[PDB]
Amino acid sequence: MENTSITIEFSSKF
Repeated sequence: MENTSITIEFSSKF
């Protein structure tokens, strides 16, 4: 979503 919190929270967690 052009951010560094949600897109990273998922891309990292999973």
